[PDB]
Amino acid sequence: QKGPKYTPAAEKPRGRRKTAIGYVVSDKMQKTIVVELEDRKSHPLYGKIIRTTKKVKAHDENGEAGIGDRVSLMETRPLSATKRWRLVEILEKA
Amino acid sequence: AVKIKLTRLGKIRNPQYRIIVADARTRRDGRAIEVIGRYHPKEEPSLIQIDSERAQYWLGVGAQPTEPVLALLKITGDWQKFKGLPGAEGTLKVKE
Amino acid sequence: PTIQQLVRKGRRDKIAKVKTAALKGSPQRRGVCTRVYTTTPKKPNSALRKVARVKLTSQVEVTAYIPGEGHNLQEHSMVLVRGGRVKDLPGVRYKIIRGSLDTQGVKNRKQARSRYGAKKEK
Amino acid sequence: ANIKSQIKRIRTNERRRLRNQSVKSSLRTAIRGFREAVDAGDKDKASELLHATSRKLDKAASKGVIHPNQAANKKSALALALNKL
RNA sequence: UACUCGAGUGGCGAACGGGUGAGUAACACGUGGGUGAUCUGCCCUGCACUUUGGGAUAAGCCUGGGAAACUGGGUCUAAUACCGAAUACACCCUGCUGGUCGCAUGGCCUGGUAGGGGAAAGCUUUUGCGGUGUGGGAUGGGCCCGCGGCCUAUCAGCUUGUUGGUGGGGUGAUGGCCUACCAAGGCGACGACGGGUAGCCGGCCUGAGAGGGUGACCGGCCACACUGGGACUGAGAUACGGCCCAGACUCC
Ligand SMILES: [Mg+2]
Ligand SMILES: [Mg+2]
Ligand SMILES: [Mg+2]
Ligand SMILES: [Mg+2]
Ligand SMILES: [Mg+2]
Ligand SMILES: [Mg+2]
Ligand SMILES: [Mg+2]
Ligand SMILES: [Mg+2]
Ligand SMILES: [Mg+2]
Ligand SMILES: [Mg+2]
Ligand SMILES: [Mg+2]
Ligand SMILES: [Mg+2]
Ligand SMILES: [Mg+2]
Ligand SMILES: [Mg+2]
Ligand SMILES: [Mg+2]
Ligand SMILES: [Mg+2]
Ligand SMILES: [Mg+2]
Ligand SMILES: [Mg+2]
Ligand SMILES: [Mg+2]
Ligand SMILES: [Mg+2]
Ligand SMILES: [Mg+2]
Ligand SMILES: [Mg+2]
Ligand SMILES: [Mg+2]
Ligand SMILES: [Mg+2]
Ligand SMILES: [Mg+2]
Ligand SMILES: [Mg+2]
Ligand SMILES: [Mg+2]
Ligand SMILES: [Mg+2]
Ligand SMILES: [Mg+2]
Ligand SMILES: [Mg+2]
Ligand SMILES: [Mg+2]
Ligand SMILES: [Mg+2]
Ligand SMILES: [Mg+2]
Ligand SMILES: [Mg+2]
Ligand SMILES: [Mg+2]
Ligand SMILES: [Mg+2]
Ligand SMILES: [Mg+2]
Ligand SMILES: [Mg+2]
Ligand SMILES: [Mg+2]
Ligand SMILES: [Mg+2]
Ligand SMILES: [Mg+2]
Ligand SMILES: [Mg+2]
Ligand SMILES: [Mg+2]
Ligand SMILES: [Mg+2]
Ligand SMILES: [Mg+2]
Ligand SMILES: [Mg+2]
Ligand SMILES: [Mg+2]
Ligand SMILES: [Mg+2]
Repeated sequence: QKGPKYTPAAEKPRGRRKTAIGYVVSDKMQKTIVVELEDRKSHPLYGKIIRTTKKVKAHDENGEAGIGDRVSLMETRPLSATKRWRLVEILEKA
Repeated sequence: AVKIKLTRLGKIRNPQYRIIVADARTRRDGRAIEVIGRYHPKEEPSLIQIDSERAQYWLGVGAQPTEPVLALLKITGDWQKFKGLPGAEGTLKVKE
Repeated sequence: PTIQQLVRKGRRDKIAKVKTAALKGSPQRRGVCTRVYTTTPKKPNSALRKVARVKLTSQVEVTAYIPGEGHNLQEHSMVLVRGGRVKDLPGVRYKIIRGSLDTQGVKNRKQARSRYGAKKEK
Repeated sequence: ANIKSQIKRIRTNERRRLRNQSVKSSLRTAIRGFREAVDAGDKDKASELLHATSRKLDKAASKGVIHPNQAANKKSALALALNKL
């Protein structure tokens, strides 16, 4: 009862990696951009919907994004402190 | 090798042992991935019920039961079913 | 208050006016008497009550009220203190249980015996 | 240390530190020599040093001193540097 | 005599399980993904092989220091303790050529191609167990993710590896994890940074309810081990009864 070096391990495909969309605000970076997301939620106690925005920054190696533009997001690898979000494709520019 | 444990809860003078399939690395009461029943001797029948299908799937996937668990499985006939020697033997004394 | 003001400021609940500062949240503190003297209640009620100044394990100087009728307390007597307001005495906010440590319940008590710490008849 | 088991473990661990420090120092000297060859700027001697160092790196990794994927990592990084120069 | 055995290696086990909550406002915590970016002994299950030579040490005996713990010097002995070589060509790396998917480098068809490289150990003759690599899976794990989750502006500007790029070094794995140079920015009034408070949560008390309080036990996680640090061992260290150093405490 022999057998080659072929007792492998388990498999795992690739699933859902976070996707989102937002507006670019600061272009004074070099091949990096910060984006803000608009989301709506209701207070757990008040019952009044809430519209607050968080701060995020994406990746671009060429900087085709201008101030005040809408973009989509995909979570890439951690590349710098506080920055891991990477732009997928531009939706509009102004 | 995840082994078939008997999770314990409750108080002192009446211990409880739920049948849990889990890794022996964690605490004796630690993470329970899948529960298939419980075991308690305080009651005289100490009735025990086993889900044959889940027990068999765990055995075929790589979980080796502890000796008392295997003995109780033979009692319930699940060991007999898995071995295929005598077949499936039902002799459990359902509580009066 | 409009909804935006509510979100902006948050609603603040009352801050509790904590009473009985001495026990600092405890149901009991043990102390030693420093003095025994008397004081005169406010104008509506006039009398001659007995109050004791005690040192606490929590290092706080607060008077305590002496229950019952007779007492065996002389300066430097370890005592037990509980929580309770007193209106006749303005600077008094504590009692002194009887029948514990060196403070025994006043003799000749048979009604409400438990409150003052007295044994039965025989 | 108050149990025979633990004291014996400390003895064994000191022995195996002597051994592992020896092996790891050898590996580090190999990598240092490879680095020196590369910043000197040779090709054939660089390749031969790559051969020897890779052989001893693989021996050590199989022995278990260091770990396989990272061994491949620095070996391939060194190969990349060589091919670059 | 081996029934048996002190200690002696060698292993394996000791990272288990038990305890505590001082700090910690943090991806610290519950829930929801994950990885085409990691590993994982002991379990089962299909599937190649396990040739070969060598040396040393404990134990022991003698000697010596020393109350002591502890120590050395010398002789000697064996190995599932040790290392070389044999191969491997299915695995790890590199220079040349198609199809599928798109959520991108690129992944999968072990896609094809040229080079070179690599592992083991035996025990019992009986419900017989061992060693090495990896198409299948699981578990334990790491990373980071949206959201969230005290009070104080009588705390308003903070931050320099700090913030990003490139290149190297580093990690089981991308990344200021570390280094050098480039640009000056990043975080900030949809409350930064500051201060006091305090392990988080499933839950416990209350309330018709929303909500308020709160974290007893059990349990899911976290962090801690006389106070401060660091590192070895390995599949697995915050290493409680594992190691080293510094202070305190007690003692010889
Ligand atoms: Mg296989
Ligand atoms: Mg396998
Ligand atoms: Mg997983
Ligand atoms: Mg435990
Ligand atoms: Mg019975
Ligand atoms: Mg047994
Ligand atoms: Mg002792
Ligand atoms: Mg060295
Ligand atoms: Mg060196
Ligand atoms: Mg190793
Ligand atoms: Mg690398
Ligand atoms: Mg590279
Ligand atoms: Mg013996
Ligand atoms: Mg072990
Ligand atoms: Mg250990
Ligand atoms: Mg441990
Ligand atoms: Mg406990
Ligand atoms: Mg306690
Ligand atoms: Mg704590
Ligand atoms: Mg914080
Ligand atoms: Mg997860
Ligand atoms: Mg292991
Ligand atoms: Mg051989
Ligand atoms: Mg000898
Ligand atoms: Mg011989
Ligand atoms: Mg060989
Ligand atoms: Mg060969
Ligand atoms: Mg070849
Ligand atoms: Mg083929
Ligand atoms: Mg062997
Ligand atoms: Mg997530
Ligand atoms: Mg959340
Ligand atoms: Mg770089
Ligand atoms: Mg890279
Ligand atoms: Mg980095
Ligand atoms: Mg650099
Ligand atoms: Mg804490
Ligand atoms: Mg709840
Ligand atoms: Mg209500
Ligand atoms: Mg309510
Ligand atoms: Mg709570
Ligand atoms: Mg538990
Ligand atoms: Mg708990
Ligand atoms: Mg977890
Ligand atoms: Mg500590
Ligand atoms: Mg530790
Ligand atoms: Mg301990
Ligand atoms: Mg101890």
